[PDB]
Amino acid sequence: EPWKRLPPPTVYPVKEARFEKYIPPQLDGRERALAQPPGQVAIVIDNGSHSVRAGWNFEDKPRLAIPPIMSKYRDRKMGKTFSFAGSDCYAARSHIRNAFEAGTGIVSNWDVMEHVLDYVFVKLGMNEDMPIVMTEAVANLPYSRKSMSEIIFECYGAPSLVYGIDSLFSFRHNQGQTGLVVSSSYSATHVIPVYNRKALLSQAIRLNWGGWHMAEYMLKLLKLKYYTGFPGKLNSSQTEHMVRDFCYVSLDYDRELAGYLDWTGLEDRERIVQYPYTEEEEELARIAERKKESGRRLQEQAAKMRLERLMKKEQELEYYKDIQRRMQGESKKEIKRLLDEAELKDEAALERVIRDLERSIKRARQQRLLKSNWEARQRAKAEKEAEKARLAEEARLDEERRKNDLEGWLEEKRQLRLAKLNQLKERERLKADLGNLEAAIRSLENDLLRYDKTFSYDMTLDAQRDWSKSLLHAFRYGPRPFDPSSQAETHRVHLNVERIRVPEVLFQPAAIAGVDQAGLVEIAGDILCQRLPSLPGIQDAPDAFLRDVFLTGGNTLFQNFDERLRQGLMALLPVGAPLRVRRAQDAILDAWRGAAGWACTEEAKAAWITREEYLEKGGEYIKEHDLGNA
Amino acid sequence: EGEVTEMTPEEASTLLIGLKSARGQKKLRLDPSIYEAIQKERVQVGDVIYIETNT
Amino acid sequence: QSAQAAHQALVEQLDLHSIHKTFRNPNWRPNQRRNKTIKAILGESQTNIESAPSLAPMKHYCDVTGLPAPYLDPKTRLRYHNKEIFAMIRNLPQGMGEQFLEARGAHTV
Ligand SMILES: Nc1ncnc2c1ncn2[C@@H]1O[C@H](COP(=O)(O)OP(=O)(O)OP(=O)(O)O)[C@@H](O)[C@H]1O
Ligand SMILES: [Mg+2]
Repeated sequence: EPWKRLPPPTVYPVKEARFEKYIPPQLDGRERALAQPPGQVAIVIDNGSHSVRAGWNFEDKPRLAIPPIMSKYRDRKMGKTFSFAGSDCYAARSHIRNAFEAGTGIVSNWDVMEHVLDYVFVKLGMNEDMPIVMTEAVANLPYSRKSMSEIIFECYGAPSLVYGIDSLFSFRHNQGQTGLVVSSSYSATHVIPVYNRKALLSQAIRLNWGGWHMAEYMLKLLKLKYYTGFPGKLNSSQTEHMVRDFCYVSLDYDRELAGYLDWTGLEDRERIVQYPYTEEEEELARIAERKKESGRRLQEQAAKMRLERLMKKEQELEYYKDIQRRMQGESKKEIKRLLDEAELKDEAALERVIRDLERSIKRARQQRLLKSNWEARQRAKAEKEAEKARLAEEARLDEERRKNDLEGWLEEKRQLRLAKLNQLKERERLKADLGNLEAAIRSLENDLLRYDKTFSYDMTLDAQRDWSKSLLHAFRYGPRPFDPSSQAETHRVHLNVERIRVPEVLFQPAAIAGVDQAGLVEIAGDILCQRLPSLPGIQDAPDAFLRDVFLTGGNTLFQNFDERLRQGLMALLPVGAPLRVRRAQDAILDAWRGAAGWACTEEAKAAWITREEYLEKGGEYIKEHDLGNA
Repeated sequence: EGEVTEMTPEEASTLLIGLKSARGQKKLRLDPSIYEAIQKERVQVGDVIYIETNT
Repeated sequence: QSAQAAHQALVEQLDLHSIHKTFRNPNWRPNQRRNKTIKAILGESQTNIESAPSLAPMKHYCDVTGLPAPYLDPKTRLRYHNKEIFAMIRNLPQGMGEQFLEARGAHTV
């Protein structure tokens, strides 16, 4: 059997957002910053909903990368307040709040945002004056721009601030002259057309699906898969690591999906994630004796009721035979009068009752009464012994039938098996409503198994009911048997179809998760084919953009994401179009690197807003520039 | 041979038919008479059609 | 116990509340109800117009297993792959069909 042949399963421990070590204030960064030439130093903050990434413009990578979360609480034992603002929170008490509105790119809890920024400036080593470059959501809300500016200029007093878009910084860092920028991030997916290094933000589109939504959706699907119960505490922080580690984009979803749960090869399509389970004769002899006596008592009680039914049925039988002894040679009125004493109405009803009692009985001062009761048991024993005689010789006759008419005898077993299955079907398909054989079926199928070379176990009724012929076992537990007793085989989830079903929401949002928005290929194709050729200032559209479709943000890092997008776009473009899909180098940090390289250029310093310009114009005002919002 | 993407009139009668395959799209200017052949076949947008453009 | 003392020592080392932020302006204080939701912020409009719908026909998937679904149940309104999953779907507990709809973001309440 396959589960006996298959190797032991390979299993992956659950991963979650966890603290690992402290990091001190990085005073060498402050030292290096004070050493830079005038107007060539800035603090660069990539304000990401998954990670805030921060560092110095003159360095090649962030010094900090922390979730935009705070935890603040009063210790009920020690009696003092504690406060935390990143991965310093163990994501020990997880009183967590998040700066962003859940599943969106917009900051809305400004108290968390200040705590996150306090942690940033502390760990960058600021103690008392530095220009700030901060990334911003596409089409970011003016109220959030205002609130962020107020914090930067009036809480922290910074000399100058500029906002730009993480998608576009990533593009310019990778030599983006002109192209279609495709960003899938934690919060969102965007397609932005970029022309002559300037983004055409009036033509940008947002999907409202991203790496957060995939973690939440993977969580819903797992809580549905194991809806009858799962012992581990399923958190979307865990399903995020499952989506990172195990999910991939299909190159032909319907053909890969339709075969995914087929038992052959599911061993290699499944992946198994295991939660931290706990491993759990005089005693037994005495208890078993008490059980054995209790069972014996139940057996005696059944036999005592059976013996009461034996004596009752034999006494009933004797009475009905006493009628028959009269009825033979007596009138219909005597027949009717004796039947009326039974309140029966037919001699053959007495025959049926006489036989049916015998058919039941065969299965199962004082001395004259006691022995005549024992003689009713001897009348029962005569039915019981005649039953024994009947069965022994009838079986020997059938053994001759097997020897003498083997093929017809096999053909009989088929005809009987079907007829018995028909009665079971006539029972069950009806009783499935009307409720509001089996050993005979087996015995027939057993001889068919024994000697009918046309028969197989796969047609056995039990095989129709077997777990390894089911689909939901493959879905929930894969190629291998399952028992709830094993603490190691409980506490594990089998990902199966969700390996591919979760990434495919980007391509099929309404069909898979009901998002009611166009898929990624349809968004990009609407821009390339319908919009940009209509926009009158543009030249060489679409073709100039097709030469660089560019992938950015962590939620693009799925395997086959590029080739899926290429093959999807290839069918929407005219034949021989020079379509190139390209990945960013290091598609997460690369948006910060773009902001850092841009930070002190003349283009950036023309776009900087000073504290005094902020006091003049207010916090909604922005210098419009290639990499930022209008 | 492709999925019909477009069937647009371009004459007072000449169509443009757009055809699509998994590997790209092409547009064909149709002679008024092969257009009627395509119209006698019950072709619509989203149908898959075969055309011998020479014959 | 030393483990608990070391744990509190680590939590004390991690604590921001013990730190005076010398770079903060001590004078400025926010409006304590600045934390408006996106819904509330858009309520000030009386540019997040970047969302897009679709008109292509929608493929049908099984609500239980995600496999392709030929069938839509009249009763539960769940889509399902085969007779085995139809048997499951009509044997669901009293609130569970609505949870399968909620993964599509469908509701009947
Ligand atoms: N190798 C990977 N494969 C797939 N997904 C990944 C991988 N690494 C990270 N992710 C996911 O991608 C997302 C990270 O996106 P990214 O950090 O680029 O965005 P962000 O700047 O935090 O977000 P936003 O711009 O929406 O505010 C998370 O959902 C993360 O789980
Ligand atoms: Mg981002």
